[PDB]
Amino acid sequence: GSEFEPDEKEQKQLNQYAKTILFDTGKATIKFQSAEVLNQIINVLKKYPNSRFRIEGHTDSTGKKAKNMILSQNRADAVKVYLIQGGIDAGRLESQGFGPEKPIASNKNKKGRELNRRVEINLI
Repeated sequence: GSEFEPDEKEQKQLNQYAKTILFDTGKATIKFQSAEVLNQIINVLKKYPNSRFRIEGHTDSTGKKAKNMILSQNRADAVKVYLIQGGIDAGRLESQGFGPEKPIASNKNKKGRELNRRVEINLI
């Protein structure tokens, strides 16, 4: 569209979509329920064909950190590969796992850890 990059509201909405991307515990496979929202994310990304995005994988702090790193990276890669197969230019996308390194809430209860478990898709 007429905007090179998504505005702040659009960026927020993008991550609201991305937080609904769910994985089974200890797994990095895209579940089918994520298909629709990923297809919608593809729709949004296609409106900004020259903007670049970092797909981020985040876990809660439970379990060993090194395993969380690998898992979060592999979930981010799974999301990127899906987006690429869905028509997004590969050169536009980076994928990076952060493990438990970037919490947005406390890891001391279920509510906070649920917030910490997320995929983000951030404008670069």
